[PDB]
Amino acid sequence: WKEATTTLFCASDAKAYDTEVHNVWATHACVPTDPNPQEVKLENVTENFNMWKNNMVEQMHEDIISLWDQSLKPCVKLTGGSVITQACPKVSFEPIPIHYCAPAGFAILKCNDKKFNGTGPCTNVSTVQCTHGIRPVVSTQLLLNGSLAEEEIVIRSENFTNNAKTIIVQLNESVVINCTRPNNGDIRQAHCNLSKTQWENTLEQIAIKLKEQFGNNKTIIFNPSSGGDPEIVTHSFNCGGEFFYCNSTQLFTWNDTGRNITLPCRIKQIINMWQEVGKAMYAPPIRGQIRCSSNITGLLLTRDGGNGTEIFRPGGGDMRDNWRSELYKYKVVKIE
Ligand SMILES: *[C@@H]1O[C@H](CO)[C@@H](O)[C@H](O)[C@H]1NC(C)=O
Ligand SMILES: *[C@@H]1O[C@H](CO)[C@@H](O)[C@H](O)[C@H]1NC(C)=O
Ligand SMILES: *[C@@H]1O[C@H](CO)[C@@H](O)[C@H](O)[C@H]1NC(C)=O
Ligand SMILES: *[C@@H]1O[C@H](CO)[C@@H](O)[C@H](O)[C@H]1NC(C)=O
Ligand SMILES: *[C@@H]1O[C@H](CO)[C@@H](O)[C@H](O)[C@H]1NC(C)=O
Ligand SMILES: *[C@@H]1O[C@H](CO)[C@@H](O)[C@H](O)[C@H]1NC(C)=O
Ligand SMILES: *[C@@H]1O[C@H](CO)[C@@H](O)[C@H](O)[C@H]1NC(C)=O
Ligand SMILES: *[C@@H]1O[C@H](CO)[C@@H](O)[C@H](O)[C@H]1NC(C)=O
Ligand SMILES: *[C@@H]1O[C@H](CO)[C@@H](O)[C@H](O)[C@H]1NC(C)=O
Repeated sequence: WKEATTTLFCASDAKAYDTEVHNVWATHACVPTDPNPQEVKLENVTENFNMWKNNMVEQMHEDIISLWDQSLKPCVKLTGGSVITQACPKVSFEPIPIHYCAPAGFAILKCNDKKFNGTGPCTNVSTVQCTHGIRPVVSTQLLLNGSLAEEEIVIRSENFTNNAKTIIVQLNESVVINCTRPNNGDIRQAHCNLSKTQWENTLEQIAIKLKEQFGNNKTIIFNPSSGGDPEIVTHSFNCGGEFFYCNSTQLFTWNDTGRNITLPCRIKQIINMWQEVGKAMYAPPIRGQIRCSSNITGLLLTRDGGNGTEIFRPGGGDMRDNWRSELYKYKVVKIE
């Protein structure tokens, strides 16, 4: 079998009666999943995997972009010199698991190694028809509603010596963060709550995996975002069709030397688009309480670099990194 680039088709459990945009897009661009997927483990076979050059990350990415271009209609969209204005009605926004599968003559390989670091060989390979349900969660600094690692915290980078490369952290235990726009004074003011002690344990367990990649003479320190667009400066995401911008300063101030962490949040109308370079405008925040509990299953940090003391700051920006943390243990091959 050889790795080829084909036209994938997505599968989903989308209800036709649900008017939530993901359920509507998936009842249009996807197919009903198979209740009994046949995963066949390959005997005595070792294959090469590369998550950093996977095509499925691309086709998924374009599908999410095409999804958003039909789902979240902005009032004003501004790209390089051109202006796009249209109706901007608020909708139901709750990401549904999207399964990706291979066409006829093709199959999907799956690495089952418990320590797989992203690139290299694999001794435990199987062949499934469709990938697992990947919730297309668009967020920064922290990954959400994703798939946890089976064993330990498997940090992954394209080049660890390269400080410009994003290290995608995959947790083995999740932390639940509850974000809330109180009903009520300020319709843009919101917040999020998570366990303070549960969070300091993650920063500690991660700082051990970081001493296994850069040396045990290193002192791991976590600092906030350096600068840039608020999308990567704060923990930006989308809860209830609203774009939250949670200041994660308290999340990224740590050293090895209350009980709840409350992140000050802000519902913003103007968004720096991730699909392409530009800006988008949406209607003012809706009425009532906007709230959704999420599971922090992964991270997106970076390294400063440039001796002894290693500083790590929250990253993000490229939503392909979001897909890779789910589409790493996979590849498309052509069966003869
Ligand atoms: C993968 O190989 C076998 C299952 O096929 C298993 O015994 C072994 O522990 C796995 N490898 C790792 C990384 O543990
Ligand atoms: C969870 O991760 C911790 C270290 O971060 C590890 O010690 C533990 O074995 C993991 N739990 C399981 C059951 O994978
Ligand atoms: C890894 O990153 C370093 C620093 O950017 C670079 O000099 C080196 O060429 C890279 N190594 C690889 C894998 O080519
Ligand atoms: C988050 O809300 C969940 C229910 O969704 C609850 O179990 C938990 O106590 C809340 N956590 C925090 C830190 O508020
Ligand atoms: C690094 O580890 C070696 C191991 O013996 C130790 O001698 C040395 O003091 C350490 N150096 C630093 C930079 O901490
Ligand atoms: C949020 O972070 C900003 C700087 O990024 C800081 O000035 C502010 O004090 C933080 N808010 C709170 C209440 O922690
Ligand atoms: C580092 O650790 C000390 C003691 O826990 C704490 O008071 C201080 O705020 C921390 N500051 C950093 C991140 O250097
Ligand atoms: C995670 O999933 C839950 C349940 O669908 C949802 O309420 C929440 O908004 C999701 N989080 C994000 C940021 O997509
Ligand atoms: C968090 O999400 C997982 C699967 O994504 C789900 O099983 C679980 O019920 C959710 N909440 C928690 C922390 O149990």
